Amino acid sequence: IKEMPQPKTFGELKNLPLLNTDKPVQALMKIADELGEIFKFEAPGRVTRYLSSQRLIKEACDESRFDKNLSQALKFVRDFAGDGLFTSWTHEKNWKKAHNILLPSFSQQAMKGYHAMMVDIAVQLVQKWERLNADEHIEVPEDMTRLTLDTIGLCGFNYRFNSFYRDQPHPFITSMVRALDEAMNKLQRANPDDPAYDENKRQFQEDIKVMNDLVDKIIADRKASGEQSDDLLTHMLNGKDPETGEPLDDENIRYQIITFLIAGHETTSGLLSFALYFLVKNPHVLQKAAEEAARVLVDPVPSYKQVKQLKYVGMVLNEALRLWPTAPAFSLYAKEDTVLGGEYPLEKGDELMVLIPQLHRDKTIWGDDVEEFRPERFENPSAIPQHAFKPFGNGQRACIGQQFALHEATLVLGMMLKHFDFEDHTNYELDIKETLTLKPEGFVVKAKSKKIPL
Amino acid sequence: TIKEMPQPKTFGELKNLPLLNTDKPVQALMKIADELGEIFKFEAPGRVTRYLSSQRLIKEACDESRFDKNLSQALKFVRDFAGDGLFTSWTHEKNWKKAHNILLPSFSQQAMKGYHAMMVDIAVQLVQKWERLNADEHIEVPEDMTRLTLDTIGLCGFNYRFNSFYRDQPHPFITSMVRALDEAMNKLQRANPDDPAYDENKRQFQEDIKVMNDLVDKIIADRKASGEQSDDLLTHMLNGKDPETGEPLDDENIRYQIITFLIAGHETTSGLLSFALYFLVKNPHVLQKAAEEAARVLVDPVPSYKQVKQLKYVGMVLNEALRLWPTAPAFSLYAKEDTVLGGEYPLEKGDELMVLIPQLHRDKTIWGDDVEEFRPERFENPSAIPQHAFKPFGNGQRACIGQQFALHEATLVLGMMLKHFDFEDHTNYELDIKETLTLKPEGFVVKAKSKKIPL
Ligand SMILES: CCCCCCCCCCCC(=O)N[C@H]1CCOC1=O
Ligand SMILES: CCCCCCCCCCCC(=O)N[C@H]1CCOC1=O
Repeated sequence: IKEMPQPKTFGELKNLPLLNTDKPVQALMKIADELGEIFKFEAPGRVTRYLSSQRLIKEACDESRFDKNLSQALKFVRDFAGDGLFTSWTHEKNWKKAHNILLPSFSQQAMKGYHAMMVDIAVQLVQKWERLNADEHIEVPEDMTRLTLDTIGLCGFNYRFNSFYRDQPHPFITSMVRALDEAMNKLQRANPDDPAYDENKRQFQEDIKVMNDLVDKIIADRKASGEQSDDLLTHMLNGKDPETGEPLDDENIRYQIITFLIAGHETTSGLLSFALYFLVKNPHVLQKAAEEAARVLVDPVPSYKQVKQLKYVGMVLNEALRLWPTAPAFSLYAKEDTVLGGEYPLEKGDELMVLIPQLHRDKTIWGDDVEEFRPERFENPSAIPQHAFKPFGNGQRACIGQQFALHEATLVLGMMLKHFDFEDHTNYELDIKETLTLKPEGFVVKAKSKKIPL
Repeated sequence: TIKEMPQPKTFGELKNLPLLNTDKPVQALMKIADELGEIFKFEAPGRVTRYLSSQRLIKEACDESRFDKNLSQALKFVRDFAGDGLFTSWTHEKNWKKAHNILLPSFSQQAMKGYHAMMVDIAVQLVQKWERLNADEHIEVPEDMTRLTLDTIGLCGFNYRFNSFYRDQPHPFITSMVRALDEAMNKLQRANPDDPAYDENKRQFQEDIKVMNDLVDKIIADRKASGEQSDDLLTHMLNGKDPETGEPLDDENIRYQIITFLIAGHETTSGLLSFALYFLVKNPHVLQKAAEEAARVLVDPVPSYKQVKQLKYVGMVLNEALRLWPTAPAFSLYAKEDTVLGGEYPLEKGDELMVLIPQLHRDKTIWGDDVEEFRPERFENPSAIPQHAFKPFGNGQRACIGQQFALHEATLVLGMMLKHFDFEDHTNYELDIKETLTLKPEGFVVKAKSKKIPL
């Protein structure tokens, strides 16, 4: 039985001021490097234990001993995401109901149905970049957000955000991003009631109204038209939980649409932005990926089967998720009194945080070269030990969108690498913006067309 | 027989100048023409011009033995950034005939076949934009038509993509161009242009000119350095030799031609397409006849050059839209010698005339009492039209060089719109005409219902 280390304290505020930074996850990664596989993090009224080793995280991922916790971050996100899939407790009736109704919409098989709509948005991205003039550059995260938001809008709800027809952000996306940012900002407030935050709270309620108004209109419009689109909204309006036999109520459907739009856009746009970052910084890897895209994507429009043949592109995406998993932590609570790793006694209800980027740098799993971008680590996926690679979380509370995201990102990155050569014309210095999700900020490139027609 | 011509209301020392203190000066001059008739004197401090509205007088003004193109006060202000380009040059300037001879073959059928592919590129972007609207959404007609015609001339002019359909706010170059045009038209009403109140306007104007020159001169220098040959006007202008002088255009004149063409595409063809769609949704029998022609002729996903030339009724629709709202609403002439207009109005050498095209096109002695009705069938027998009765492209050797270009673009685009969509005047839109250099509907919105025909 060992005492776990704890980072520097600030008297009565304990560790809370360590979160007073626009990059809290990167701060916690540096703390993990200094303190090791486990450390105590205390704020007034809460304790959590940050885990960084596969040795301890494999135990935390035992669903008989630990269940998903709503971290302080998710409790704040629940103010707009309600009891949607992401911000519901496993024991809430609406978690299992929504999970059972929506799971078949998100299988590898279901991806065949979404494919044509993913291509629609991917072709818009390629056409945008083909139409740039000499000496113009690409704003990578901005264009990846346009792509991932439009893809989930169209595939999920048959709704066109038409993000590529706008050079200033969609009003809905302004509110979504600011709502997420307010959730992260609430984490570091020593005094949440300080009048300095009154404007932030008024803006938060305005942003919630913007999101609700659009979503509730989409639900009402679909109900009024009677249209069957075989999209997520169709499945949610018509679907019945096999267990309870109940449908979702209109309120829960609204929270699911908000949840899908936010998670769908934020995480996947981060992945594509990090993937392109690593490719232009590792030109040997860019060349391997570009050769595969050129050899496999022989048709103007990729087919579903051709996307499944982009093996190296898939390894590139997994290696980007290893280094910068875009939803970089998940929280667990102990179901009963238990001992973690034969050394750390826990009481029923005790919180754990899995620090995914640190897990993914565990030298006992990956070897000494853990900072290197080497997609070949994933060439034999079976070689990866249990619970060593967790970019989609764990068990029944794992990402429902995993197949969706990886199909979209593989298709899009394949088309990008088929159609363009890329130049890191600014020698971009990685700047990772945190809004609970991670994405490169200020990342620009030049694309030179290979002049291959669509 | 010699008559004194009427004159609208005066403002003491300012004479008629305050009549132009409006954002709708052409519409103001049309109402003056309705009241005073075929000719009126318009005086400002230090200038006089005579506004003509009847075919009887305009047919005389179009006599090239007696009258030549004049730079109206408007064109003199535009010449600060359009220089001695084709539009703002005098007929007798060496660079007018030289540029005219070099550029005429850039509007040959062979050149038009090359421009067609680039027009289709932009037209498909417009159709895709409208196909991608959600059910609750409307089209901003003049906004989308301007996006289309600017992008078309940018691609056809110098192989440059404004990417107007990727933007809510204009390209920085277009912000400067539009503000430069606005400054030119605003200078028309200024009693004292030297008032220090206008120092800011003048500073902004010089900044806007630098923005336009810097972009255009860079594109010309880049093209010369690369040696790349495209299907664009810039290639024709870098390679062309005037058969008369044997000289090519110099890089400065090429820049003025590019600015001239970009202003033309942004301003004129977008107006025509917006007015044409206005008249179609207000006249559903005409919309149906045009849509039946589009459906019969445009049988391929991408229209061909030859298919567009078969859209005869769509062409009549565009001519009838130009009759009622000619988007370039005036041209100016000066007397080459002392002469008498219409056997009644003595003119001295140098005297200025303004042709008020929208009034000409409402001459009931030519068109009949149904003159306000939208009837494309008026253009079934064009030989019936008296001399100089229909002048939307101006007159003689100074007539629009882009006439074929603009009518091909507008026919292609209107044809594709009518093939792909049904239109609804969902607001019962009341025509409101915004004036810049040109006339365009303002606030015109419609809903499109897709006929779901693939591209
Ligand atoms: C509507 C669904 C929400 C979609 C995005 C949610 C991503 C949540 C990841 C939360 C990770 C997380 O808890 N981060 C905390 C830990 C302390 O500092 C932080 O920032
Ligand atoms: C370089 C310009 C290219 C194409 C522009 C064509 C439009 C030119 C028309 C100029 C009309 C014009 O001179 N209008 C005056 C008449 C009195 O008040 C006005 O507004």
